[PDB]
Amino acid sequence: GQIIKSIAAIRELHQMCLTSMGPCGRNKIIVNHLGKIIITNDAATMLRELDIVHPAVKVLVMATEQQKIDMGDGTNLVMILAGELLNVSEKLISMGLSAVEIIQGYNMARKFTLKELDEMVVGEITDKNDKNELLKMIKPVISSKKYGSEDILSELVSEAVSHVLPVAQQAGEIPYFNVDSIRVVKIMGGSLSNSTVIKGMVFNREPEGHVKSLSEDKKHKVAVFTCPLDIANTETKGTQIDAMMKEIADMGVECIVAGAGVGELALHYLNRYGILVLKVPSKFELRRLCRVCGATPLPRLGAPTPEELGLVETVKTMEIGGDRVTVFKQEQGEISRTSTIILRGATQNNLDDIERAIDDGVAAVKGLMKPSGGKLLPGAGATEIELISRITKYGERTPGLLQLAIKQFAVAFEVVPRTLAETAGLDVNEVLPNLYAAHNVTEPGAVKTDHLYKGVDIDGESDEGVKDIREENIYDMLATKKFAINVATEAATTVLSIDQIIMAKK
Amino acid sequence: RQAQISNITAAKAVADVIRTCLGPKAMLKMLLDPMGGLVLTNDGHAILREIDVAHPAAKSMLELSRTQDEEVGDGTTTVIILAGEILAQCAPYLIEKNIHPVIIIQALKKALTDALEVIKQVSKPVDVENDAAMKKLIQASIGTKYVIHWSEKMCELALDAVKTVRKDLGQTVEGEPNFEIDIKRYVRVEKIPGGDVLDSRVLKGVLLNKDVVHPKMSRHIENPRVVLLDCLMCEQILAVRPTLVITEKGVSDLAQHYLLKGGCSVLRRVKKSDNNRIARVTGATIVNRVEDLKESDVGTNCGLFKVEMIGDEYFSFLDNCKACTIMLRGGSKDILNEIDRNLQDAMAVARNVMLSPSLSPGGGATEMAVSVKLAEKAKQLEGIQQWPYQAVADAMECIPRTLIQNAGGDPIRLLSQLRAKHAQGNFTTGIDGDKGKIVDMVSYGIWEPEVIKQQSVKTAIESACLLLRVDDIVSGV
Amino acid sequence: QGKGQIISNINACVAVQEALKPTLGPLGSDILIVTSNQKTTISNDGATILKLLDVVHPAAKTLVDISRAQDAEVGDGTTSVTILAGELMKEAKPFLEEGISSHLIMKGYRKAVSLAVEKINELAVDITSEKSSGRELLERCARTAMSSKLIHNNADFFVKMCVDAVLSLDRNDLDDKLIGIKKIPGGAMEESLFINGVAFKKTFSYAGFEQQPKKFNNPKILSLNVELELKHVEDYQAIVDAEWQLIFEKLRQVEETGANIVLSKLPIGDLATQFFADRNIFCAGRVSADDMNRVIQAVGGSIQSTTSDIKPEHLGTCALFEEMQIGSERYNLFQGCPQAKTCTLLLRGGAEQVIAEVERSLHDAIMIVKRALQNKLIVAGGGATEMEVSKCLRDYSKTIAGKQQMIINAFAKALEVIPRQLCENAGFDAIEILNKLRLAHSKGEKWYGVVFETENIGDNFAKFVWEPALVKINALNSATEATNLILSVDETITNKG
Amino acid sequence: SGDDIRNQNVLATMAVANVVKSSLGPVGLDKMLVDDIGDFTVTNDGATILSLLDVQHPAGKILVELAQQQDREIGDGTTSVVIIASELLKRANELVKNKIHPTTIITGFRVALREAIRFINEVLSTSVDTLGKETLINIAKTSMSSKIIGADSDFFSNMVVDALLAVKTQNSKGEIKYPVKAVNVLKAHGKSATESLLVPGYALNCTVASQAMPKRIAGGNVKIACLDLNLQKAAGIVLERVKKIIDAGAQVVLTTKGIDDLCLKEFVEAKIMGVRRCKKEDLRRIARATGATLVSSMSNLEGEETFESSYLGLCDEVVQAKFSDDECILIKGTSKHSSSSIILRGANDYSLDEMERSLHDSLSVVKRTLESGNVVPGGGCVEAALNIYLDNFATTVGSREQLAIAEFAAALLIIPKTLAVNAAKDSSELVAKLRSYHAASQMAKPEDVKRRSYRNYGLDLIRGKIVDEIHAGVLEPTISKVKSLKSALEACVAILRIDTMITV
Repeated sequence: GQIIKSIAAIRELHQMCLTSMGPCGRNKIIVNHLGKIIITNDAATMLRELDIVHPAVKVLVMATEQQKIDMGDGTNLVMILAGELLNVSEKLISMGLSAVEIIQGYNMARKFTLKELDEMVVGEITDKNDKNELLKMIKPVISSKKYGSEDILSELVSEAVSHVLPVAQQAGEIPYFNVDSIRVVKIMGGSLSNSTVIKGMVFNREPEGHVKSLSEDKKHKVAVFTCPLDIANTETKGTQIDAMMKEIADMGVECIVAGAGVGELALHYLNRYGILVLKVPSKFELRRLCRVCGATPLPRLGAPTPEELGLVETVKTMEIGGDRVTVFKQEQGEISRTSTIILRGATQNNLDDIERAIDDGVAAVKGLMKPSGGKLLPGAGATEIELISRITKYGERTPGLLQLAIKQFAVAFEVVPRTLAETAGLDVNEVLPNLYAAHNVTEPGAVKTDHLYKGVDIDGESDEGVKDIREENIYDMLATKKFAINVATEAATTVLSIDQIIMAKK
Repeated sequence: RQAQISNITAAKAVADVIRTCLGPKAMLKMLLDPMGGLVLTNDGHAILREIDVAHPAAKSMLELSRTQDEEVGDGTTTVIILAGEILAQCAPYLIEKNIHPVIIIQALKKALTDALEVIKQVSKPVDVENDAAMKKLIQASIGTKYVIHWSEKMCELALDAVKTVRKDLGQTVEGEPNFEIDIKRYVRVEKIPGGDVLDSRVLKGVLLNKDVVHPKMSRHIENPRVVLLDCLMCEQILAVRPTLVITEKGVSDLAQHYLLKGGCSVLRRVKKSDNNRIARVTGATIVNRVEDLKESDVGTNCGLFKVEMIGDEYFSFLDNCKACTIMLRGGSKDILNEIDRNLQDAMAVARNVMLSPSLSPGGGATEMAVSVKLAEKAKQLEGIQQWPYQAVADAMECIPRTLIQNAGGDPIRLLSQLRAKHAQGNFTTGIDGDKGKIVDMVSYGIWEPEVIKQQSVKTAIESACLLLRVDDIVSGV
Repeated sequence: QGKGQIISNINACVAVQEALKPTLGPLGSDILIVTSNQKTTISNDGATILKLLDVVHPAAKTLVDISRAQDAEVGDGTTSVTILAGELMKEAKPFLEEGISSHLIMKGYRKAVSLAVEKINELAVDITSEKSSGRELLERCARTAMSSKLIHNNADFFVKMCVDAVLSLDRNDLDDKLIGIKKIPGGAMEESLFINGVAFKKTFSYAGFEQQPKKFNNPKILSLNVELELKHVEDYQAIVDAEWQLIFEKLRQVEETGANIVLSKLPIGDLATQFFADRNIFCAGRVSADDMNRVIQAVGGSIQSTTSDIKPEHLGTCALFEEMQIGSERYNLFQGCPQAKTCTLLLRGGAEQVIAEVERSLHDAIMIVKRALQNKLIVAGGGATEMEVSKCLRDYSKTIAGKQQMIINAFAKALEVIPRQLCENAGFDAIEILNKLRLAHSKGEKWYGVVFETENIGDNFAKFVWEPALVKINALNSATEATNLILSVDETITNKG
Repeated sequence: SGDDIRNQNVLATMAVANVVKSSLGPVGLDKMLVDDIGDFTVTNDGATILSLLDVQHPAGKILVELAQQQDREIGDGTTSVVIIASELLKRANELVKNKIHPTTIITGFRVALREAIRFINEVLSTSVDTLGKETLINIAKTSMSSKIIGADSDFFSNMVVDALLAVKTQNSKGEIKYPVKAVNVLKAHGKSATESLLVPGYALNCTVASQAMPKRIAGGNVKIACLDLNLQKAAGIVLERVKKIIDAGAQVVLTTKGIDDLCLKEFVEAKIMGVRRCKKEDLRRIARATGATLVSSMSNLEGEETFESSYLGLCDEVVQAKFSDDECILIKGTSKHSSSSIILRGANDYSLDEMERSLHDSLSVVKRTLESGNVVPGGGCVEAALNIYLDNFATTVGSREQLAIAEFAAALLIIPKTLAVNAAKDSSELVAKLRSYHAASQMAKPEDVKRRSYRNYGLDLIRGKIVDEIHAGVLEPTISKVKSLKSALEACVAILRIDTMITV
């Protein structure tokens, strides 16, 4: 049985993710073959580092790539749903239900699940781009990464997000928020309260010039050059240095950036006269300077055409955690298209891992864009437990052997409320049966009131049963759920269809 | 938990052996002895007889089959299959869900109570005082025996047997014993060599194969006075007004003529143990020597005395008006023994219906009906017991599954059709053996004594607790 | 895999604890570390010990990384991080085997560190002039740091230098680079020479004596890098003079600068002293850029590799520059430089390791005074603070019900590993001291702790054994995080090749 | 020798504990015992589990041998010895690695016993607080919840106790113990289960031989003559025996072998109460209740009669009261009888046979609980209250034994710990809460400052809570728990004294 051997393989990565997902989750130590210690809860980082052996794993891993590239969340939702969807299929296999009949069932359930998810909508983010509306989503996204640190990270992100979401109104066809709109840097030392946000670009390299600040005027004009700065060389061969700034400043420039090297006298004179000098090793970061300072790089040398100058409010050199950085930023004007997250933290693993979490929080806001992304679902398995009950109803409505598959299909959605419990340390022999009753009630009405809000208690508030998601404002993104169901349903269908693994001609 | 797992793996194997031993189309099992013997029997008792087991849990599966067979003459493989899957379906609940055995045991007890409710609901009443229907019932219920051509009397012989043994008491003072029957002891069947199966008859009393000493003798005395003696003496006998003289030892001509002169019959070779059986049905006093005969030698409670010869042996009828003796007739003692193999089996069939006047929907309709009724109860039951409660429902589907598998049909699709037939339709929908089709038990009767299903479930859950309650296997002498 | 991955991870961190456990205390033991350069270092400095452990187990790499952060963020307490962090994990062994989950354990450790930091805040006493004079604030503390040592008889010698060594710094700017130590072989302990500023041992590797007056009341220090020494048939000479004249004029370009002291990073020989003797310019090459940058921070000069581009802006002047025969060798000293915030001590003694014992005995005493000026809030030493947190967290476990009660109790038990190792490493009866200390603390005295003079417990405030509050706070917070990092690992995935 | 044999000793005794660990508790799990013959047996009986346990390691022969003495000497306490001792040894090895000399460990454990015996003796309770409050009703309910009458046990258990409350006897020189075979109870079909009646006195299993004879004679003070030899024709002589009943003055006559038609009518004319055919065992208890002495044959140097003032007993009042198909002879009181009676009503005798099953157990268990005078709050109260008190004892010595006082005290939590593990309930939650409920009982309660500061709260294994085991009714003998601890340290010391093993 190839399908039996495949089940054995997925049991390995199922064990990996089963204990991973959740704010109470457990970290994994990952040793890079190049000599790096990686400790994270991100299963995408895990699978990137995990060598793949059994070809059936290649299906599940590439599935998580579809989720992670196309959606900034859902990594464990794919691995967790997929793991159990194939685990419960072992019962269907052993009951004698053929592979094609199991496949037909999961596809029939794909339609049932998607239609119900549309009915599970509780609220909707009205796209006010307000810090309060952002926090409603940013908090639960930061959750599952660092439990209890949401206060520090929420104030960091929601304020940083307001830097890259400018004042926009009547805008549903104008896209905003590129993933590169928020940069995160690492400064060894300090703690969470030592982190901050800069409204613009921060160079991790120490100040290279001798000038600390520009003038006090608003919208200090700035130049970027592409050609190497030296004594004017003729258009051909040749087998003035400082005169560049005499040309640049004509329009109002206090800051001169050189995308290339610097000539003899200018290295002294550009800084001597109080002008900031910059050369950037990252050429995409030069494209960032086009977005932060608004600077249009001059393709020629020593000829700052007026159209090749930008307007940047303030550029200064700043001290972060004792290690010096150079800041090219905007200030209440020519609003910066990039904001920088200043992470001060002493442990290089927690420091880097905090960045890994904030990177995902940035990605979540990309999904908070206009593509039908405001829809909210009830979190803490209220979506999952309610889906269980509604799926079993479709079983009663469905004649044939498809009834057997639908029944085992609902069982699979218990892995998410189970994982929330096993990681949190509440007895799965008590929390799970209390979840069933909390969501399974006889409502005097067609609208379940306060019974779609029943949650899973991951807090230390000792209580028999579970809590209400509105207490902490725990909502899940509908688009994350809907896309995840599509990925996992098709991914499990793929594994369930593998009848033989044949080596190609070699 | 590892020790409890090993107990589970034991019963799964016991069941896999017995699994396909159920049905008129049952597959045969090959018993290989180390001496080279090979037996293809379909008797699940014989299968369990030779199965050499390792885990003592399997030894309790054997003791379970002994318990069922001793009480209810049927239920052998029904209990082994049912009990094993009851344990097996609980396996992921033990290992994966981390459910403590005490929780699982408590859940099975609640399922037992609820299951007995369903068994009552699906029952069909039958009137045990309708002897004509009891003949049609027992004759069909003993189906597939060697005496089909003689089933008329091979059935009626058992009906007239249980007719009298019925332990009849009913009142609110002591209670209703419900016609408790002991076929082993209370019934003393006297198999008569000679005759044919259909010539077999039923008597009332005790019948002895001890022959008569003189061919001319008082043949019938309606109110005799029986002298039970082992050993002047012939005259001493008559002092107490006797009519029948029974001697333990051999008897000479003098005892024939002297007692005949006074109108007394002579019977020889009757041991004091048969003289005690005479006392059970008449009441004569057992005496050794004739000089010790006293006035207590009486022949009370003697309805009929008969001396007829059958099978080269004269018989002494101790007839009187929880005991009976059947005058079974057979061309040989092996034919008489063949009667037992088929007749006493009918006695169990009648014992079951006399135990409770109720029938069970066969063809597996009982089990699939339980699997549906438990499902409706499960979703209405709160607590962790929602998980183990469903285990019994999945276990009750194995019995109808084996009826399909041994019928050669699709074991998956036919079960799902049965589920829908019991869900929206009647509880009487079962499995046909020959056609392999889903049929209603109204058309294809196969109505089974309910007490078989009641004791099968009771003993299955009982043994399931015995297998789950064991936490380790420890060596000790 | 599974819960047993934690068992293995704890066992690894225990191994680290067992190696580091003998190092706690000024009376403690040393570890002999053989590095891959065949550079053998025997040290009780946990910062050096942790640097050179070369731990490979993935879990121990985390533990060591946490402790190396203690050094950069605080600078002291790196040993207490490793001992405290390890015992908090060792005491978790019975909890894991009983089925207590990683969240249940970690949530409790976070509960305890919150309860503890607040009790540390209550224990904090603000010592500026509070019941202490300015001189004895530093003096009595440094005298305590040096008590009962090999330098005990010279305590007045070393404390007189030690207290004013830090006091001679900028009280607004404390930095270890401003107190340097030279390992000067030869001379007795009391022969150690304190330099008001910076001195170096003249690595000038050639002759040239009886020339170049070497002492200056107002020198002009110039720093070079390059070597200005030199090293038809008659025409063969021209190539030698061609180069000689070049560097000889460059030697004049030094004279054109006007330097009295010329420094070099490269060897300077007698051929270079040809001109410097003719113009009488002291020159010392092969000089560390640390002492040269201290010249930059002493007299305010600049280092120019070449001789031509040098202007007066490169020169600086000290109050006294003197080469001395003190130390059975010539040493050059700068004292009273206008910009100098630094001082150095030339340690003389019977041997390099005898100096090392004085060196690290002093290095600690330097840090004792360093943080006397840095930190305003102090906490009790001798483990009294660890007993203070022990009593308070024990009381919280009495008033808290639930799984937290047992977990908090383990936290309190582990707090006594600090006084325990302080007892064992000093040779005391650990059973007796732990019991007498616990009961006496429970009688209300918050200052009782380990007395090293006489095996006993007593008031570490009266003994002026003071530890910084932030040393205790940041270390305790760091240890809690370390236990959260190790106890939270469920699986190790290694990409091999 | 050394730490090697010490480590081997602990592993052996922990393996023994792995056998009895799961058996502790009324809801525990059983062990399967397998011999080489091929037989198997499954039991939770601790004595049987240990008796058939094959121990190869020599250390376990000491631990088992103690428990063998425990059962033969006391009759119970076989499970606690192994579990308590194995925890003491598990924690002792930690003291060994902590540089605690084995002698110091033993010395302190003995000091803890001297302190613990005093604590247990102070915190125990006597055979009191059982009347008018549900201490024996909940104890009886415990035995009766497993019976078919369980639903109605509130009504039946009231009679189990109320009857036993009146049968206090002196036994052997005033033991103050209840008779096991007593309270003659009648299984009857009369009415519904909850209407069963409690009788204020004893009912000899019989009625008045003839319905014509008077049924209540000498209401104030009555003499009873029990005869065996019949009054039947063998007739004026066996009738005259009634004239001897008259002259000898027996007011209630218990004639075992029957009464002639003339004797029955002579009793009527004599206004004497006649009785026929009584149960012999009840007549012997009548000989001890009223004193009526069964005369098997009339000799006494040619005496033939009830033997005036000799073989007659003494009773207060004898009544036959009709209770709707119950007409039997009632015995009020007397100098010493200690007897009673209960009427059972229900569906039928086959259903009242459950009362035979119920009272056989319930009367036996309730009597066993009142067999011991001093009783213990069960449910880890005696283990957990020691945990709290012994913690404070740590301040009395506070030298080297302080470490052993703690480990001894902490080992006493293995019992409330194991009780929870075997019960499926959360072991860490239940044990911690047990400690906190007993913790505060040592603070203000002994200062007589209490709003609700009262101990004797213990582990409820059924409802899953911690409840006042006095109002819940779980009690254990003080002779058992005190002997249990005394036994436990006997083996703990014995194993800790093994520092060398030589194999020859």
